[PDB]
Amino acid sequence: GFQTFEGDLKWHHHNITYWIQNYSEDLPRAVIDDAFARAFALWSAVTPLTFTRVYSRDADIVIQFGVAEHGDGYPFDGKDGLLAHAFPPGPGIQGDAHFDDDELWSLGKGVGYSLFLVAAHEFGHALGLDHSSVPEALMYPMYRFTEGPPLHKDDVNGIRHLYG
Ligand SMILES: CC(C)ON(CC(=O)NO)S(=O)(=O)c1ccc(-c2ccccc2)cc1
Ligand SMILES: [Ca+2]
Ligand SMILES: [Ca+2]
Ligand SMILES: [Ca+2]
Ligand SMILES: [Zn+2]
Ligand SMILES: [Zn+2]
Repeated sequence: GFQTFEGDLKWHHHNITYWIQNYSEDLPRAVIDDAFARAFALWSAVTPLTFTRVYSRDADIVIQFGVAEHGDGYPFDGKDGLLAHAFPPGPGIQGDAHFDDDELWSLGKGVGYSLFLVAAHEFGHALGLDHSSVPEALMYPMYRFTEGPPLHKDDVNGIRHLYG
């Protein structure tokens, strides 16, 4: 099921930093900060990594909301289709996570895509996980809203392969 990028790219330090460069107007700023914090929390529990929010361009994981072509040669596409993308660990753009703000970001059952759930998937990519072929798993490449615990055995096995 689980996959890794073709060098098995991974962080080589334990104290990962992240910077929320900008915000969507879809949700209050404090709701967005907490959504991202909760998504890191899923991953910190199961690895030796910690995640510390910083306010610097030197952060490992830089998080941005953007539309269409937005500075990395991999353009977004308006509403629906692509929701977000992230790059495997390494310097600069690597490890960064981008969210399509042409999408409607929400939490809970209803309109839009759960920022928490999408961020959890994207942060998986930013730690080194590729897509899983196990349909029950967070890294399986289909968004489904759920209230249940996001991590699957396959996700934890994968992240253990990289940091365990
Ligand atoms: C299918 C793939 C070509 O496209 N994705 C880009 C990507 O890989 N982002 O990581 S996506 O934006 O549509 C997408 C699809 C599913 C999810 C996802 C899956 C499970 C839970 C939450 C989100 C996130 C983005
Ligand atoms: Ca980075
Ligand atoms: Ca889109
Ligand atoms: Ca939006
Ligand atoms: Zn991008
Ligand atoms: Zn993905």
